[PDB]
Amino acid sequence: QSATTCGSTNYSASQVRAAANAACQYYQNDDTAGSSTYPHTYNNYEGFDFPVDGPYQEFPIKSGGVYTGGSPGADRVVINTNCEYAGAITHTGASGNNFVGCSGTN
Repeated sequence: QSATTCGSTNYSASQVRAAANAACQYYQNDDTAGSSTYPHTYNNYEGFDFPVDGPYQEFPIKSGGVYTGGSPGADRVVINTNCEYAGAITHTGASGNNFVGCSGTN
């Protein structure tokens, strides 16, 4: 949600909304405006927790900027296929694998 916290790496309602309004208007508008596989559709394999319905779209965040490192990165924000922010995920204490949820997610 607005003012989302990914373990230690906090994100303002401004950060959440910046990266979200970005893929919202860059995922399926009439372009990609991303690296390659970010923005992109949410995989399927090892489907993590997110309310609403889906499909979803990922966007790996950063501590002040959208369109940054996607694997490595850890910290990511993920929206629904319109504009509804589903929630954020992060490799904060994953050992480069085990993803945990952000802002009340697990």
